[PDB]
Amino acid sequence: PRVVPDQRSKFENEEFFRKLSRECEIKYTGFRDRPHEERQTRFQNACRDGRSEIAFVATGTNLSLQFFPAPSREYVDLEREAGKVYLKAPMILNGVCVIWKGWIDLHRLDGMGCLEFDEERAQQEDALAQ
Amino acid sequence: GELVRTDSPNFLCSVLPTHWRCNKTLPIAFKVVAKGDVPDGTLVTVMAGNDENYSAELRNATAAMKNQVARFNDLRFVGRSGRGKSFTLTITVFTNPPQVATYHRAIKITGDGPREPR
Amino acid sequence: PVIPAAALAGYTGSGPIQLWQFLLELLTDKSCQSFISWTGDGWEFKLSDPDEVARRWGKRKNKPKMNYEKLSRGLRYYYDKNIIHKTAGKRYVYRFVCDLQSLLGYTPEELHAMLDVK
DNA sequence: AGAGGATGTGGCTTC
DNA sequence: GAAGCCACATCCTCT
Repeated sequence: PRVVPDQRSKFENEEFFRKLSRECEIKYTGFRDRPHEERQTRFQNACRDGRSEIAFVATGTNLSLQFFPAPSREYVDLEREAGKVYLKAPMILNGVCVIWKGWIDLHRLDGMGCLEFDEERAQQEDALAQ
Repeated sequence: GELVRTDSPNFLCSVLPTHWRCNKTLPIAFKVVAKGDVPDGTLVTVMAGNDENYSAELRNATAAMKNQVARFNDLRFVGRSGRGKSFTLTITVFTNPPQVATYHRAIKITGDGPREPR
Repeated sequence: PVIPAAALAGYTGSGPIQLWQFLLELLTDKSCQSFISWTGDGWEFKLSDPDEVARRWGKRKNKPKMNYEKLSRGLRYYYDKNIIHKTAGKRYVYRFVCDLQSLLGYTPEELHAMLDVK
């Protein structure tokens, strides 16, 4: 059971998701015990690799992000607004296929982000379960 | 095997103390068990946080999956959760795509931890 | 008591005095020069009589069992907090690494002269 | 001699 | 007063 049957409702109802749908404040959690200089080079270089550790400050819910489908100019974007990074990555959170969307300031190492259901991947996965 | 349900329908985890001293080894080794089928070698990582600490400092929060079991060797909590408040565990099984199972109000970590009243 | 060591170090009677503030209080008392003194190199000092320092430390802390063994463990806890470091190679020689000049208001040369350290 | 891990202890402050 | 936060005090293993 990689996913929950009521995949669509579980996301449109449960508080856990509703409070994470809005444009909540996010932040880089990586190496919080090191010089800011280092946290910057680590966060960016890691993004170019398609991964990063981001957590929703407000709720405090951490998440390990994998910027890939299933190097990737589409997901990990570094164009829009020089100095920022508009990352993106899917995942199965609590039996609910979703996608993570947000941005982070290459200097402040934080920003905003949110979640959203994944019609397609949810469908596919819901099939594997039959 | 004293397991407990997680926020994901595909994962279970061992029981954790309700209160514990930071940087202190746990009474029982933490484990993550997959209901479905996960390929051996798959990495599993743990993370924690809440309103008072957006991301707690952990030690050895990484483990490899083997026979549907990820044994965390000496997982410790360094970051504190706050007076009365608890941590929200975020387990992540690195598959493609990666699966994540949370566990709210999992454990409370403080300086002294469990301690008789004076 | 050339100058108010513990006083300028932050100590304000509130709660127990800290080990580093205590040692400073001894290093500024011309009389305690026989068992503890400055080496003349910056804020580096050496306990010429570890047992005597421990005894007084114990006495000021009401911990009679206290001995240099226990006291040195207190100093080693300063290594990370960057308050006092060890001088590698020199037996019983340590060094304040915090900003004593700001706290005390005097420079090493000045305090040495004042304390008539030879 | 000395580094540092584990765990308990008493003073004090905040809830 | 309980429940946190600190700075040790004790004991020990290893080099």
